[PDB]
Amino acid sequence: GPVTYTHDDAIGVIRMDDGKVNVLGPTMQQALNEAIDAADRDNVGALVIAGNHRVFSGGFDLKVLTAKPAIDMLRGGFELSYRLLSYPKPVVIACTGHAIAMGAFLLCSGDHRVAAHAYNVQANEVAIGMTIPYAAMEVLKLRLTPSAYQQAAGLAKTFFGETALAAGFIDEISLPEVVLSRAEEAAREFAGLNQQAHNATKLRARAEALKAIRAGIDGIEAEFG
Amino acid sequence: GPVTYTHDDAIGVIRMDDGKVNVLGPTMQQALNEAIDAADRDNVGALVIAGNHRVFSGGFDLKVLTAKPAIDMLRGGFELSYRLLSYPKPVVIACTGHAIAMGAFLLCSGDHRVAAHAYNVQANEVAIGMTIPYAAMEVLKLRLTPSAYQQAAGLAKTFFGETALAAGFIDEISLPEVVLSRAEEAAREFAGLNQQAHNATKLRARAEALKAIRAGIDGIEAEFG
Amino acid sequence: GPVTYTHDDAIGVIRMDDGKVNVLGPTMQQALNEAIDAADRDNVGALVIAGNHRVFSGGFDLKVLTAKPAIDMLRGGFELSYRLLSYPKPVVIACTGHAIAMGAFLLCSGDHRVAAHAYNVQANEVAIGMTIPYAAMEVLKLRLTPSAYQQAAGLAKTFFGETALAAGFIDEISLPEVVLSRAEEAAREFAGLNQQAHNATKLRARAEALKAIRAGIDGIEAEFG
Ligand SMILES: [Cl-]
Ligand SMILES: [Cl-]
Ligand SMILES: [Cl-]
Ligand SMILES: [K+]
Ligand SMILES: [K+]
Ligand SMILES: [K+]
Repeated sequence: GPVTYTHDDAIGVIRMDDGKVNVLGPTMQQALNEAIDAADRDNVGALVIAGNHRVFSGGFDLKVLTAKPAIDMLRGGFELSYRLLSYPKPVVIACTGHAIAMGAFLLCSGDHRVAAHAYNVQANEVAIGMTIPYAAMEVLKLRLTPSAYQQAAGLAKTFFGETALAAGFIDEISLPEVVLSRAEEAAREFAGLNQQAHNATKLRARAEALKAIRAGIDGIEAEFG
Repeated sequence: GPVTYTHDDAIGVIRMDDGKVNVLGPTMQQALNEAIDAADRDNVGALVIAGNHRVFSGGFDLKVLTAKPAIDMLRGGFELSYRLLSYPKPVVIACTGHAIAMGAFLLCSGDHRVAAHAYNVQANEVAIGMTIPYAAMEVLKLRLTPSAYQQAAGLAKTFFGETALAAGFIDEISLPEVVLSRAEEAAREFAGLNQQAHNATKLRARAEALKAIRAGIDGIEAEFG
Repeated sequence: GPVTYTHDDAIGVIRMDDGKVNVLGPTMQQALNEAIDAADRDNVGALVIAGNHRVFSGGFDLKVLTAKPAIDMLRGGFELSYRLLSYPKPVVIACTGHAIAMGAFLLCSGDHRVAAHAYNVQANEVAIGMTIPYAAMEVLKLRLTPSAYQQAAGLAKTFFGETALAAGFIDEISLPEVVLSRAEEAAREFAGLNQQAHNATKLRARAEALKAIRAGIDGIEAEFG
C-alpha cells in the first residue's frame, strides 16, 4: 500500500509513498487513516508524517476533482487535517519534498514542520482555476502571517526555505538528507512534554479554527454538490 | 488632473501626481475613482496604482481634516480602500515613495505591494494627535503581524525596507528605478491567474475585514460629526 | 521591598528585584501594583517595567501554584497584564534577563519590549505539566505570529534574540548593558506622542483581547477551584 507505519520506541512514523507524487485520493486517505489508527492503538508519544524522496504531496487526485466522489475526497482530505490538528500527541511533519495544494494544507496540519531549503510550498488553486475551500482557508489562516495568508491564497504564491519559514508554512529548515531524521528527533523531544498539558493547550490554541474547519467540512456539498 | 490612467494590453495603470505629495483630498479621490471606473470599463486583467517620483501619498488633506467635508473625505478614503480590497482583479501597488497615514492604508489595500528599501511607511496619526479610525485599523489588522499592528497603530512606528516587509506593510522590495516597472510586470503575471478563482478566494480571505471596514465607514459620523 | 519606583522627568521606572528570580507571587504583585499606583499619582508620560540583572521574571511562585491562594495569585498576575495592556500611557518593558511563563506574559503586556540577544523567552508550562490559562493564551495571541503562537503555547518553544523578535515576543534587540537605558530612552520618546490618541488607538488595537483576558480572569476559579 501507499503508506508505511513504523512504531519506534516513543514515536510512530507514517511514510507516504505511492511511487509517484503521493496524491491524497481515496486510496491514500484510507491508508493514512489506517496508519493513524495504528499509532492510536500503540498510544505513541508523538507521530511523524513523511512524504517520499521526491515530494511531500502534490495534493488531491485532480482526475477525481475534475460530484459525489469529488465531495468525498474533499471531505476526507479536510477531515485528515482536522484529525492531525486535534491529535492529542505532538505531530511532526517531515516535509521531504514539495507540498502543493492539499499537500500544503496537510503540511500545515501538524505541530512542528521540517523542510529543506529548496522545497516549494504552494496553494496553487487560483493558478489552475480552483477556488480554495473554506476548510483549507482556515488551515492556512491558522499558520500563515496575515500578509502571507493573503498572498498564498489569493495569488497562489510559492514559498520555500527562508520565505516559507517567515510566512508560517514551515517551522524549521534542515538539510534535505536529515529532514526525516530531524523530524523523528523532534518528535522524540516533544514526546517528553506533558501530554495532557500539550493537548489541553493546543486545543485552546486552535478552538475557533477547529470549529470553522468542521463548518467548512460540513459545507462542502453546498460548494461541489 | 492629478491622476493618469493608461490601458496596457492585459493591465490598467493608475498614476497619482498632483505635483506635491498626492494628498487624498476630495479632488484626488474623485480622480482615482474615475480612473478605476475606466479600468472597469476596459475590463483590465490587473490594475496598478502608483504614486509620483517623490511619494506614494502623504495621506489625507489635513487642512480639510483640521465637520461634514472632513467626514466626506474620511468616508471616501476608506471607501477607496474597500473598493481596492474587493476589486475582482489583482491590484498591485507601486509604492514609489513614502506612504503615510491614509497613504499607508491605501498601500495596504492592494494584493501585492512593491516598494524600495528607503521608503518610509507609517501611520503617523498618534504622533500628531489623531486617533486612527476604525476602518483604518481593520485595514492595518488585515496585513500587519500581530506585534507590528500594535506598534504601527499605537506608537506611530515607521517601517521601511526589510522591516516593512517583515511587518506586512509591503510584499516585495525592488530597486527604486524599477518599482513601477516591477509592479507592472507583477500585474501582468497576476492577470494570468484564473480571475474567478482569484476573486472568490480573495473575498474568503477578507470576509470579516470587509464587513468591519463597511461598519467603520458607516460609523464615521459618530466619530467626526 | 522587591520593587523600586523612580520618577524621572517625563517617565516612571519600576524595577523588580527580590534578590532571586522575581517570581510574581502575592508579595511581588502587591509591590508592582503599588508602584504603578505611584506612577498614576505622578501622571507619568510613559512607564518602564524592568527586571534585575539576572532575569526579567521566572514566572509565578510555583510553590503556591503546586486552591484559593493559587487562584488569587493567578488572578492577580493576569490582572496585572490587563492593567499594563490598558495603561493610558506608553509602557516599555526592559527585559533585563530571561522571561518565563508569567514573566513572558508580563513581557507581552507592554507597548514596546526591549531585550538582549541571549535572553530566553518561553512559556514553559506544557514542559512542566501545566495547561496555559485562557487569559495567558489571549496575551500570547495578541503579540505572537500565528505560527509562533502555536509553538510557544503547545510546544513550550524557547525564543531569543532574532527568533524572539520575528516571533513577536519582543520588539527591539539591544546590547545587554543598554537594555534598561534604551527602554528609558524609548519611553521618553513615546511620552512625546499624543497621549489621548495613543490611548484611544491602543484600546481599539486591543478591544477583543482585553474582553477575552477579562473573561479568562473571571473563569480562573472554574479551572483551579
Ligand atoms: Cl468549501
Ligand atoms: Cl472611526
Ligand atoms: Cl484558565
Ligand atoms: K483544494
Ligand atoms: K486617519
Ligand atoms: K501559567
